[PDB]
Amino acid sequence: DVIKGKDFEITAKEVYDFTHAVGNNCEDFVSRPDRTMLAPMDFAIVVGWRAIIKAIFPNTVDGDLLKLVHLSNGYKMIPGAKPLQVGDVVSTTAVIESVVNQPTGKIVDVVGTLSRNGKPVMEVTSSFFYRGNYTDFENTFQKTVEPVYQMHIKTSKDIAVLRSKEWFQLDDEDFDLLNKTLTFETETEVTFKNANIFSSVKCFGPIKVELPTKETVEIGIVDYEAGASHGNPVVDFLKRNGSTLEQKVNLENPIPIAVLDSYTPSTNEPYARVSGDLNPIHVSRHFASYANLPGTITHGMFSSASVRALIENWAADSVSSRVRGYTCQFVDMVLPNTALKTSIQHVGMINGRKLIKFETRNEDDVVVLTGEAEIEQPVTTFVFTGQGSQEQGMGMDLYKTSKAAQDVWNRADNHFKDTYGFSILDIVINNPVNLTIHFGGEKGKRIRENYSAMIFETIVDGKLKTEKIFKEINEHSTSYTFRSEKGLLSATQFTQPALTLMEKAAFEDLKSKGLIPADATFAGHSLGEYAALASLADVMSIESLVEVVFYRGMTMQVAVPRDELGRSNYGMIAINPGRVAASFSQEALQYVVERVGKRTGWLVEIVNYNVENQQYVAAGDLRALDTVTNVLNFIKLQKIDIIELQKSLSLEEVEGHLFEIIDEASKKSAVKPRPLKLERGFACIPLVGISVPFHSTYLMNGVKPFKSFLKKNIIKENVKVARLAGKYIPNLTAKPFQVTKEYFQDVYDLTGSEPIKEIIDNWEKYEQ
Amino acid sequence: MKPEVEQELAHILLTELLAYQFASPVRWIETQDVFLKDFNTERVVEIGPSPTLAGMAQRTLKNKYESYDAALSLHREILCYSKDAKEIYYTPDP
Repeated sequence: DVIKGKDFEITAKEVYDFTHAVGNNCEDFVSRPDRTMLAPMDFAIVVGWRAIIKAIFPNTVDGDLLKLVHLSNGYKMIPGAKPLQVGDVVSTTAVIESVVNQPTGKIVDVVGTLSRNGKPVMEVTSSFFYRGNYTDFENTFQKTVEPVYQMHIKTSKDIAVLRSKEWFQLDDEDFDLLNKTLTFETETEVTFKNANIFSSVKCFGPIKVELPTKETVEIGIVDYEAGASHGNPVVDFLKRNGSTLEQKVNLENPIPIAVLDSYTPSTNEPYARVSGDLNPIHVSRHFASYANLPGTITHGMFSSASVRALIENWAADSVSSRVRGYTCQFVDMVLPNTALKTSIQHVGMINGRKLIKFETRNEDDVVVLTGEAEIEQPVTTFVFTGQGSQEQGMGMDLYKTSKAAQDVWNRADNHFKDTYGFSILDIVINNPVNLTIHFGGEKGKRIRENYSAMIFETIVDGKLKTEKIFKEINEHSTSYTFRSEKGLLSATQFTQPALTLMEKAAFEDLKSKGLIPADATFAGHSLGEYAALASLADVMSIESLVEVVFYRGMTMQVAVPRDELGRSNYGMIAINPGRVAASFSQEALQYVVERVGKRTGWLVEIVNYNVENQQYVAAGDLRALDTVTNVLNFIKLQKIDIIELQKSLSLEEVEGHLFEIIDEASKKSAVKPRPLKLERGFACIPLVGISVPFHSTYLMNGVKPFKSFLKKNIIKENVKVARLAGKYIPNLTAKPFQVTKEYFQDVYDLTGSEPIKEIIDNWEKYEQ
Repeated sequence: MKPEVEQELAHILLTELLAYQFASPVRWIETQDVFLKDFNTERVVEIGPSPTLAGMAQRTLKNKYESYDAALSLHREILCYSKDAKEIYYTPDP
């Protein structure tokens, strides 16, 4: 039966007394103004002790309590649960997980759930040993709650194996298991006859399938029930054929963190007062002598709490909340005034949490206290680089070593070969100047159809015209050749997918290593957004991801008219407003660029906002970029502010007085020929090798065919909302993605799309 | 809101975000603000061949978060995959 403890109300006094008693100096447990005081997770045993220990008392768990050994103590925070604070009313329960008769004596495992506001906060596992000869196998049992096991049912063989198991009892016998993820939430109740055989086994609990919405629904039950057995086949079957939702991945080599020195206190009176463990053997020489102990031994729970304070200082970087799990095996007794050395190591990861193993020895170099921790890495955000350096052989070092980078690049390369008849891996490695695609065979016809299906919209004399990308590929074509000057890796359509695959492969490497936090935020600069979404959300397969960014690069390439040599009358300048004048703010630069745009009538816009009053990127008409460059080069030389002049000097004069500067710059800018090279100005650096003004309203025409391509390659079944909602920060809105009417409205305000405007107008119909 | 409808909403929203992404300016300033202030990011891990957005975050933090960082007393690590692979993989030297 479940043991109910009393409601503990955590006070500021109790935490001070607890921390001082165990020597835990972490700032989270000290009272500061404007922040609630946390309680340590060691403080759980204070709350739980009256429930947990009450488990070893009942008549049927008969034992000499003077000869009681505390073997192990463990705390596991529940996932999501923020730590204990002062003011929190905590309720405890405790249950006997197991009570088994070993040869050497009787082991009692006790699980002690602490819960506030109804929701459970953390488990406290404790292993007690009664030493002796116990043969009362009628009273032994072992009610376990098993770890959730998962099976991806891929083949028909897997289905036929599952159906063979009489315990696998679906509610519907004719359920389609193929390409389903089953989860098994099982409890295993075992009674004993002898020490070696079970008298009665009984695994049971729901079988859940993952729906296309990630929302698991019960579709069956495990319902195994045996007599005399030597094991539980259900959990054995699930271990071999399944997976635990979380895999411990070891580092190549344990990293030593520290080797730290702790002292047990001269007396165990303080820890006895605060904890409520008034066991005489810690305090009274006479009871310690009666229990055959070498003296008044230090409470094991003190040594636990003392070492968990080091772990929390040195592995959690003095942040309490980061410590999510902490076990310690007590190996040997510690006397007071003993100097202890703790060698803390980083041994591995578990889904973005550090696995710390420690080992505490005394002056005689005897192991006294081993144990593991699990430590949340610091609050992370992944930012994914956009277009930049396209160095030949990029990601190829990682491709040679990593198995998860290999899987990304080989999936991508195979899909490019089958779909567009080139190897992206080739183009990355050996950067050819020309690449001829050939459309011979049955494969070549499919590949030629996939180039002829690629369309783009543009404005031809105020008219939306749907021309084709690859206008010279028609039904009769046998080949098509991609030209370049120095190399094709430089060309946008091969740069993009290469960079996106480098970024995906780097990530999938990390994720294989266990280094990616589950709740981590992410964002990507421009192209980096697609790499980011495939990486953190898995919204697209590699194959879809590489198609989309290929098509993006081709849509960029052709978005503008070009001459015979393939140079356009558009470009990009990097503007540092700080370097023209310290008083030249952002809304100053924005005011100069809107003015230049309206006056001269040529396109110019700010397309990147990168660093406040230090890094902006203006794209637009290659003449309007010259006018801006001369205007900023002019304003630096006269040392004349526009923010000061428009406020304290005059009203709507800056407008007319800046227009005569624009006309000065513009009449010099329009004289020189149409393929004008951009001059490195004082506060304007030309972005070399970019001739398309993307991130401007100019590309607003080319959206519709790009959208229709996306809606083929992005399936609603793939898009998990959990993995996106409040983690992904778009470039469009710059606001953590949320599925809320206010968010949709914010999107509509930037980009008047009718599939958003219908969602706005019909919001309450979707709500129910 | 049911899960099945929420999904088809997210799907629609996402495809519109991506479609228009190249038609509208990249608001990386307002994006930096969000992850640096509105989430109190301790690690900014850049993924890419060069440290440009790690560069930009360092220049943002030095210019308008010196006081905010002192007031909350939080360390901000700014790592890149290319240059600081050892600090991300936990692969130190003997």
